[PDB]
Amino acid sequence: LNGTLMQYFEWYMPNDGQHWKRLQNDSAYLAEHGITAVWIPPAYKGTSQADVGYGAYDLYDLGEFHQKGTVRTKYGTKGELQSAIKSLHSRDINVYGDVVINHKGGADATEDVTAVEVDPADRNRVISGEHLIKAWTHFHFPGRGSTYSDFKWHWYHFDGTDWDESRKLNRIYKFQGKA
Amino acid sequence: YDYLMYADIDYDHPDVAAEIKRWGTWYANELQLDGFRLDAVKHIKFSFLRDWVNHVREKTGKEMFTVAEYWQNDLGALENYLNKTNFNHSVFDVPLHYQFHAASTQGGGYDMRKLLNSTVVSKHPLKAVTFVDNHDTQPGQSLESTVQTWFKPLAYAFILTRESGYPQVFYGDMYGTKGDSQREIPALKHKIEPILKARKQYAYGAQHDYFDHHDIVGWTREGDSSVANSGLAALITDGPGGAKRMYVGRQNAGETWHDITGNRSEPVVINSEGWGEFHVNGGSVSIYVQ
Repeated sequence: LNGTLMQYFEWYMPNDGQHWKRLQNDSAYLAEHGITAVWIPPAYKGTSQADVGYGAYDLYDLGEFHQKGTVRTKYGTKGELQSAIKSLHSRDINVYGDVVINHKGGADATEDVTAVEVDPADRNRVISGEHLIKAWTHFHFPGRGSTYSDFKWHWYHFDGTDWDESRKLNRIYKFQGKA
Repeated sequence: YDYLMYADIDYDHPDVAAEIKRWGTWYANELQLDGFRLDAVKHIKFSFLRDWVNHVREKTGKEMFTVAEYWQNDLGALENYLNKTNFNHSVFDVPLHYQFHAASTQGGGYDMRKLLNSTVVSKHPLKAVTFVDNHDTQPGQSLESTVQTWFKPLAYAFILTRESGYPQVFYGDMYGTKGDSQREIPALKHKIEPILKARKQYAYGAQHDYFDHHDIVGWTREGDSSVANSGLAALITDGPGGAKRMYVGRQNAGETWHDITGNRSEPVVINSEGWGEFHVNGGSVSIYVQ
């Protein structure tokens, strides 16, 4: 039969932690209407419970640890997600996870980093000399610790940011000192 | 403005590349995922993405279908990306979405014949994920460019009943969007279900395109022996309604077909030679099946 995919989320859905249950309940309908695959929204912890999922704070926290003031994500907990996926699988529907890896949001703390400013038009052309700024680049995941992964983030794992916390300035920064 | 405080991941850093590759496999295994949707690939190192997709499939031994969101209304940029990534994954057909949007906002003035060119599906049918609207194009979103509701079912018939492309149905279109503008997408569920049915049990066999008119365009599927009663004749119109004689395959001559969308009550009988004269109402869509 023809394969048909469905994006199973919308931007303004309610933050009631019931999305995974909704999907689990929707498996029969999806199957009878020919959906063979569903793309689910980012399942990992965002910068807050209400984050649609593109804030991307912790990739190993699929609504499992208490971080960002909540255990579950906007959509639900890891268990509900797992139950939903099992229903889909029992009906031969595939599940495509969203991968948000261009940035990280919601750093646990700032770090003093050396940066230069770049041209907003030509984001390469440096329009400033190096100077210390405070950037939200430290990720240690206090709620999770080292469960699943002990990797911690620091300014050098990044290229830059658009906010200097010290001066509270919005400029385009590129971390020096080998970032 | 919280996004201003996010940090851009550096993929030139060996540990970062090794870490994302490893997480990738963990994500896949923890959730038993069957594939991925790659976000914002335009700002990420192309070679890394190509390697990450290869890595994950290798470590899992699974097919791992992958579709990347390279948001560029330009076939040239998308094609380059496909080349730089070794065609190891598909991309969303951004150009096609933009034409759907253009057609819907020009009230019949659009040249429907244009739909056939400048799209990923036109060039790379096997590397295109076609969609009508998504969470960034819906009312009030960053890339807002919603396909007007009246045109919506025509856009769906296009991506769901044609042979090319891996079509994607949108949750917001099915159940409506819950934003707070006076332009929210309503639940078109009742209007897309018949089109989904057509794709499911009728969109099979050879295809015949009839994009020979500024407004009324259509296509057929001869059906295939493996699927019983398969075969269809789709007609969509930008402006004024009308009719078109279309070939559905001499194989189903003498059959009486009916508009599965119900927009038309009149049956169409296929002649001895496999031809039919199908009808469509203005600013409407008609999908005749047996």
